Amino acid sequence: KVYSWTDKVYITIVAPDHNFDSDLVDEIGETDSDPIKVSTRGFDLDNYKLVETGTDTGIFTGEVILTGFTAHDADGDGNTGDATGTTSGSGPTDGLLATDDDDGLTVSFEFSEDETIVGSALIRW
Amino acid sequence: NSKATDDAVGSATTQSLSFGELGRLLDVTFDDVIWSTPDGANNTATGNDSDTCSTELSNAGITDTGLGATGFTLVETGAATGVFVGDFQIPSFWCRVSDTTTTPYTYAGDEETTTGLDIEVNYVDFRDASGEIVEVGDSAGVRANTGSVSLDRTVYPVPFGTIADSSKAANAAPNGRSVFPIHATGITSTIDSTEELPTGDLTIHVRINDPDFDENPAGEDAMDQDNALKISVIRGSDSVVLGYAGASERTGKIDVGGNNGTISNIRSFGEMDEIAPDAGIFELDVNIKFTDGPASAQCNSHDTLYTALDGTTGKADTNRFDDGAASGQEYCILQGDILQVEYTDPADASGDANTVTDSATFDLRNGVLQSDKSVYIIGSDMILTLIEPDFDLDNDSAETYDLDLIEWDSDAATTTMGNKGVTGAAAAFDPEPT
Amino acid sequence: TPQTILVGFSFASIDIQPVTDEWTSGQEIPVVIVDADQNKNSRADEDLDLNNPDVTLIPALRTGDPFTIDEGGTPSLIFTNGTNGDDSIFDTGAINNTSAGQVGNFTLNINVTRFSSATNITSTESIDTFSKRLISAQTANSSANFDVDFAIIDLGSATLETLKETVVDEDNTAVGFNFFNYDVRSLGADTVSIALLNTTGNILPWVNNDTRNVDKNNAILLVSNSTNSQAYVDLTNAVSDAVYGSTNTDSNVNIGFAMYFTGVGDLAAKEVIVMDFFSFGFTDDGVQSSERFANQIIRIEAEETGDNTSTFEGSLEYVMVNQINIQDAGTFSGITPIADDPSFIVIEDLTDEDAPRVNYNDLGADGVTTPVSDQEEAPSHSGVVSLNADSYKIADTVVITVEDLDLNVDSDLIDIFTVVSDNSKATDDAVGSATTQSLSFGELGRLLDVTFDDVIWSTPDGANNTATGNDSDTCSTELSNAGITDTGLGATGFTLVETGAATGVFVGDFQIPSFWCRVSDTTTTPYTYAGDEETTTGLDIEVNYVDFRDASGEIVEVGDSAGVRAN
Repeated sequence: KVYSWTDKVYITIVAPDHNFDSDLVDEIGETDSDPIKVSTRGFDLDNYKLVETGTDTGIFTGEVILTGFTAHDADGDGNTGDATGTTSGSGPTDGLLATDDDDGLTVSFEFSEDETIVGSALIRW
Repeated sequence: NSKATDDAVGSATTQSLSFGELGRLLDVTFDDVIWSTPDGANNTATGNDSDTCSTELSNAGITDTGLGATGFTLVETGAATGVFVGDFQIPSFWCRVSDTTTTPYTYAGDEETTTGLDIEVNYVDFRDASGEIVEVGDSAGVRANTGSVSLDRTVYPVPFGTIADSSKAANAAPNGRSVFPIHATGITSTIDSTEELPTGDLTIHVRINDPDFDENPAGEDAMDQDNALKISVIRGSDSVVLGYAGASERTGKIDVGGNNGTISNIRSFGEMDEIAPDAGIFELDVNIKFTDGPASAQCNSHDTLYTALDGTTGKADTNRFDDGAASGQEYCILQGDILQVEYTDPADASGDANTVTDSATFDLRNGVLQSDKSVYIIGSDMILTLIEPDFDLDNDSAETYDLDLIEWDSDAATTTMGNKGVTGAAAAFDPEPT
Repeated sequence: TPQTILVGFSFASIDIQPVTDEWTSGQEIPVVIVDADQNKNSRADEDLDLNNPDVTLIPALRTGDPFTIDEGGTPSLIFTNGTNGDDSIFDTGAINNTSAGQVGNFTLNINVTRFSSATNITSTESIDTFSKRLISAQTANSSANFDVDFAIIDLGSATLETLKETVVDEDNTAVGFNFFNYDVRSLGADTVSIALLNTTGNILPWVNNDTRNVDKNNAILLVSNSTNSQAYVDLTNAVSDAVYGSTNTDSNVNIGFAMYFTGVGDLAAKEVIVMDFFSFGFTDDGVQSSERFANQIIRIEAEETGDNTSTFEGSLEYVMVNQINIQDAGTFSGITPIADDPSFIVIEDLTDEDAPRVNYNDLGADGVTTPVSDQEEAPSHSGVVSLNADSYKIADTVVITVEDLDLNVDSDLIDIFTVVSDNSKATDDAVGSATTQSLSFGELGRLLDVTFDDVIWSTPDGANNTATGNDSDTCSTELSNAGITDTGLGATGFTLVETGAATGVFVGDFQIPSFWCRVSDTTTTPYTYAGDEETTTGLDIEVNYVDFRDASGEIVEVGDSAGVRAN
């Protein structure tokens, strides 16, 4: 529920409705019709794919790493660049997100048009 | 390509009816899409990039571009068995058909990896048990395994160099250089090439466990994916990459923090070789020099000479690294530095890109002698045991180091007991091994 | 009743079956290959052959990075008819290890007007993934008027940089030899000549000395008018010197391979050219694995078991190099690279991921060219030397039993080890070879020594045996007066002889003399002996077998101890 910066979060989704094929590992968040929206309080990633853990399990799993922001000397040595602040990634495993030291994670999932289920998290020291 | 039954089992002649195509006998489908090789004038699509699907498949080395390419045909088991057996090998890359509503088929401009997709066959039965057309097929999935990377040891010793790796004048003491000479009495006013330990480039072996690359269950396999393995050294907020593995072996320099966008300028260690024909584990032997590390001001004690990694014979900094070290700082490895290996799995259990990491920490430990007993009869056998971790440079082999590191100190004489000692010394002990 | 013929491939399975649980040195073990694709005749025996283009696939084994024909990519090969001329290395050059004799310039004139299209005979080039064989596809013209003499082939983008990784400088390395193996039997030429070309420009088309002077020298002769198309010859030091004999940048100069032959006036549809480079040896102390290298490629000529049997049978031989033969080029040149029972060199106890693995491509039943491979470990053993008794009398006929399977270098011949008799060399009166290099672990040529009172037993010889001791009689004269003809190890004729063809245990013996001459000091060569002899009774007789490769595969000094009893 609570994360720090330069941390990785495992996102799990239990969506039996999207298990379209038993012999095919189904995916969500790939298209604009079925989007996955991960977001902080200032940064977000669009069209983030999520992958089923099993071929016929109905559970989708993926992780995103919070890269933080480069405008801080966390180590205290006197130079920036302690965290490679970069927002990128569209697959299920290569998501990179920038996050302030005081921020909040938000993951939103859509199962039908004009309907969205969301999840929340917070960022502290 | 002209006939609507292209890449389908059957005959070229085909008529369109209410039950499909007359000439269509058996089809194989990935993600409910017929697997066909790009051909004709409808395969000009290039997709998100400028490379055509057929050219992409040719570059990937996949000669199984379609059912016809594999030569898959149905053959009866016997003269009158009535059971037909056919087979083919699943390619790693396939070209998806954009639309099946036109002949010849219009193919997509980019290929996709078949892992995770469901492979389905469809045998068109002209006469069912009641004697009419019934569509029957079977379903299966193209499995894939998550990649994993492992390192031999949790910790590794700090590598050391020789006198020839420093531009400083000859001295009887290291003077802060990365030199490992004998105890002072073994040196005569100047440390030369005959009175120091050989180069201490530790050889780390990287191992991955990816069953996907084990295409041959009882044959040689090699990880041919380009730049799938990244070897790097990190010291806090700064990072340096040793090189890349998986692509063809090539000459290159050392990049710092991945700043060099062009990947062809990075050193390549070649393709990893499978340890055993039925193991699926690939091992690559790579040696790390004492200079292959992030720049720091603590290493200015040695005016380091950097061995060239490119084709030039110069000893300058730019010969080994993409950029010169900062003024007042030199590339090196300190105690506590973290050694990490990066491997990008082209297909995990979900059949996509995945990054796995393993980490090791550089460390230096004290040395302590030991003996089987305290008292010894003159002329007896002394089992001189040295226990010290940092001399284990390679875990796959047992190295040897000069006995001159130990010294004799007694009322009789003071000598290093080795070849650098006094006349007649080394003969007196008769080391076994030397 | 009609009957049909079905065309279908099969899945192969190459297996290596050792006669026991360990593949020790000097043990020929069968290699079994079951492949129905190569059984193309049900009424005869099909033997694999590199020289036969019909035999498409041959199993291969390689170690290190040998310089094959395709190290620089896909080569380009052409054929040419004409005369070499007087300013050519093929005619003037000869094998004499001389710079002028073996290194020069290559010139030619081309007269291809009578040929088809009046152009040089180009060809289609293909390379096998494991045997590395080059298959040349061209027009199968066999007319009587056809006459071709030359053949020039370029190794793609290969340069001196791609050659120096395998070819080493024999003058600078402590131990190093270069070998050239070629197979041109498919050409059917009466005489074969091969030369190495180096130039900073393109090889095709070729140039002449009278035309341009860009390169000071561009020809290095290797083979001159050999009557055998199959040959595994040791390259002379001149070739190694010429490889490093140019001051220009090695990456800026390309390499080319030249052919001159006669009696080849007919060319088949497919022709095969196989000629690689071999290299073995070590540098400086040679204890670490980084300085040990053995670059070679081995191809097995499997022979069909029966007329209609898909099982092809072969065998593999391997010799584990020791401290005695590491400095002799004959043991490296004595192996067979291309034969039904080939042999190869092993420099280190290759186990686990580095174990000797044989590779063989195959067309499976599905139709893919999947490879099948097998490997067998070739570890080392810790040599153990001991004496039959704890104590010995005068002339008790002591016998030395050495059990170490790595010294067996042939399962056919009886392996023996003589004793060195040469005062100049530092290994005088020691088992081994006259050649000896000084390293951190002692002497390279020192295999086994016998010591009384921890002093090596050697016969007085040379100019350092003039000492007379407390009396006026020299040690050699004193021994002669005493009637002791066993003045040293060499005098007794003590040599190591293997118990059997492949036992791996060596037995040697000698009689303990009553009087022996003590060596005053071992710090000089030849040894300086004491002026008086002393009776060996009561002294401890100790042997020392120098083990080049221990169980972990490195040098460990092991010996045994005994005393000369007296009553």
